[PDB]
Amino acid sequence: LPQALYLSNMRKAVKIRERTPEDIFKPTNGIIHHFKTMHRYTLEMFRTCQFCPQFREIIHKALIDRNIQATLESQKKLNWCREVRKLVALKTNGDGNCLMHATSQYMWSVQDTDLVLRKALFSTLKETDTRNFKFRWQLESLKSNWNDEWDNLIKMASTDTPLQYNSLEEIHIFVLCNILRRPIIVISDKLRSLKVGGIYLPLHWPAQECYRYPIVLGYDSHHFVPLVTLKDSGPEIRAVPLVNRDRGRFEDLKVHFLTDPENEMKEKLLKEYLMVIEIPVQGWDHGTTHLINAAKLDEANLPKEINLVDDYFELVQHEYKKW
Amino acid sequence: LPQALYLSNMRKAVKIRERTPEDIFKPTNGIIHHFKTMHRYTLEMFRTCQFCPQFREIIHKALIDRNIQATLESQKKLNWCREVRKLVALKTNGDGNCLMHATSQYMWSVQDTDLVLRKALFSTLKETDTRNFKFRWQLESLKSNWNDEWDNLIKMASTDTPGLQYNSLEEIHIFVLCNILRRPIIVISDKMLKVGGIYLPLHWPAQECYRYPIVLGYDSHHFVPLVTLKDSGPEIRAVPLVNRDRGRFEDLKVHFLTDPENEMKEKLLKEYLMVIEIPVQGWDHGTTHLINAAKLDEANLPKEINLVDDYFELVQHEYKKW
Ligand SMILES: [Cl-]
Ligand SMILES: [Cl-]
Repeated sequence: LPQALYLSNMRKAVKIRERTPEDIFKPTNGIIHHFKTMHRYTLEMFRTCQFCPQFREIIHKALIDRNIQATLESQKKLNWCREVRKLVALKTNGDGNCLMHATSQYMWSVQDTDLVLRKALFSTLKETDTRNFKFRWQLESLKSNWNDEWDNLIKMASTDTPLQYNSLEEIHIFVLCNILRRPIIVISDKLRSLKVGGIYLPLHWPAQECYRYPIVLGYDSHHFVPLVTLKDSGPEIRAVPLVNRDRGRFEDLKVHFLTDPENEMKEKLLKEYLMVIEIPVQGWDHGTTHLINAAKLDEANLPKEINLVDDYFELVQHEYKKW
Repeated sequence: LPQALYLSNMRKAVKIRERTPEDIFKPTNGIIHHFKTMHRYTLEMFRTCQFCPQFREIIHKALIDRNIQATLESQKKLNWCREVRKLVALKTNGDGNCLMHATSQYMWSVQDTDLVLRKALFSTLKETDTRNFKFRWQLESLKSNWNDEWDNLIKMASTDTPGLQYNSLEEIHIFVLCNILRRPIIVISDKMLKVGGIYLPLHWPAQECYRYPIVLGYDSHHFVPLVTLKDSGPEIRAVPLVNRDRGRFEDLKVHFLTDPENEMKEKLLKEYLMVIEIPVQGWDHGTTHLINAAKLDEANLPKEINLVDDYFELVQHEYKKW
């Protein structure tokens, strides 16, 4: 069995990547460049328990970032609702371009190794009006020399060596979700008893022009990974919680870069860009049940012809029949 | 770029090997088990120039067994003839099953990692009619514990463990293999174990056989396939059936013939191969000689079952991003 996902079909990996820059449309009226179609794809991961412990192991060591998985689970941040389907973290290259690799993988099962997503970000930042972005960024910077700092954030987005690439931060995620026209939700390491995490909405587009399922990422130790839904059926539902447990209460995930009126109508705004559902969960006061908001997650839609996970699964079967 | 060839498309490789066992026809009437269709496939290597030497070096390090290439070239056994196309040696695992690995690669661009060819060979020697084979082997051995000696040759072909993962194979194993494939095998080495030479599927009439050879290279107990380079005309697409030897041309050995077969060697060659008579430079520069050569097949492995075309698409993609 291959030691990583991409090794299962290098040829197909390259075909996928070569579709991506041709799916990009660049407007001429100042409108941000964005994907025409591919932003709607979503990967689901197959179930591995149908095998034997030694086999599980090799599958997990190849595909799964078990360190991040375990850290986020042990904080009750990942996979804490009994109602909902398990999410698993996929390994991702830690080269500085990992926000792009994790995002690329969630949708397309390949990493950003041609820098297509990375270049799209630097492009928007370097070669259009970013006034609104800067404004929303200044607001967030003050909730917790403007020109010097803004120039640096743009420079961070380049494909220049400073780790092969400059790491990226919140505003970069925000710009990226607007290039994809698709929300990104980051589940990050962080106990209140003792900033990257949160919800990024494509607010430069009307919600009707956007894909209404999120890309879900994990973040820990300065490293992004996709958190993709495990295939099952069923009866649990595909959703990601929009709040965290905080001891006896709940703390809403941070919604990034909102302007003041937007923040006033935050719940409404969330309900436009995401498919917001209510989920009963056991209370940690005397309560026993509370309803919390969660977003619906997409069902697997990445056609086999562009799905490395399908090919990976099929290698697994072949190698398992031989036991 | 991929470290080896199979890494180019691991999934396609699995599918290729999956097709192999179901292409084997298994007669009850005692006639040897053979391939219905897949023996007619041939791989070629793609042209590795038009690239710059750091990338040409990347490719050759990845795909070419340069040590064995250099060896067979310096001893003047491989690519000695300036009139025919260059052949290249592809890396092959040396686990003891490399006769099969090399042969499997030549036709299918994959190695015999599922032991389909290995098992077919053993299945022939252990579950069918081996009278005539044992006879030809005796005849050949005496040209220089016969039941026991033959008995271990049958065991060597097994998938048992011997210090490699598998027992090594010999001349008689090659001859049986060519009759399962219904296709000649030609081995180039430094004899020309005297493994070098021509192996014809004499348990079949030539009419029921594919008349293009599988070409292997052999040195240091190691087999590799010797495949043609793709776009290299005007040179002749053929392998010579003789070597230069001390000022003369000497026929490659033809293995396991009976006496009456040997009295008509040239006729047998012309039935099982596509023999052509070609001119080459003599030792006196005032002189040309006619020699026999056997036509080599054209690349016919469809893309859907060709690891080499995927490797090349990878290479192409990488070159533009450089
Ligand atoms: Cl010559
Ligand atoms: Cl000579």
